[PDB]
Amino acid sequence: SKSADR
Amino acid sequence: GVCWIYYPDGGSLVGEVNEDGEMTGEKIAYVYPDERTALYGKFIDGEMIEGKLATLMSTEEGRPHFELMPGNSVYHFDKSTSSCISTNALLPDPYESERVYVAESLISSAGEGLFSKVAVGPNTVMSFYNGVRITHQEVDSRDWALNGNTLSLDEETVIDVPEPYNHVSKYCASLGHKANHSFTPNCIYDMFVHPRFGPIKCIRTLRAVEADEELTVAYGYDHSPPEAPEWYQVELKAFQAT
Ligand SMILES: C[S@@+](CC[C@H](N)C(=O)[O-])C[C@H]1O[C@@H](n2cnc3c(N)ncnc32)[C@H](O)[C@@H]1O
Repeated sequence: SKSADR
Repeated sequence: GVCWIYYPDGGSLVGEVNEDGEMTGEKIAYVYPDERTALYGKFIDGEMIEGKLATLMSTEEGRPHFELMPGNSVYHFDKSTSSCISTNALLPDPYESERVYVAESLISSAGEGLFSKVAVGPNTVMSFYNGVRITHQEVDSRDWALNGNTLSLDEETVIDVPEPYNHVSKYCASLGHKANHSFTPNCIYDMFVHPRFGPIKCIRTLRAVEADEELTVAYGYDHSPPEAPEWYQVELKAFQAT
């Protein structure tokens, strides 16, 4: 969720 | 009997393997994806114990012949933990140092950005995104203000470059956290297995880029859970409009 490129 | 073992990202380990099948010896090298820049020296079962910066000058019957660069650059395997980004935060990666530099972004109010030093072709690894290794629970439970640099690695791990390491005066071992977001990007994030950093992500070009071009990647936040910082949410609307 609160991170890039999941 | 020399062997080469390639990772999917195009880096490799090369050397004579030992009595078992193992990359262990004093003359083993990791060769970066340019197939020219190398870290050469002592490895044990493929882990870099002491790699010296070298250039791969030729191969003869498959055997690589290196020249060591001047200086005393020695690198070793030094995977981050949840609390330690690097044993040598100020020692730059020598491949990245030839390819990228940090300057003010061309995107208005986006702080610093990552730029190409040199013209390159498509599919070129430019920069590495190393950082501390924390859980999705920690990142997802906490405010966006703390999550400017969080990059998902896999289902278990998020890589972060927390303050003050987001300043190049405190941390410059890698620079991937300096690339800004675009919905029309020239690069992607991609998996990378690095001999110093371990399993991380890199910034890889999608297309040819010119010298001094800003490198950008799509950050890829969830648009329909948008779960994203305000500046991105703005930018999404504008993108969808075009
Ligand atoms: C991974 S860092 C990128 C490097 C950062 N600009 C710096 O100076 O260290 C992420 C931060 O850059 C900024 N940023 C990235 N892309 C942006 C954009 N398209 N518009 C505005 N701000 C952006 C946001 O402040 C975000 O928290």
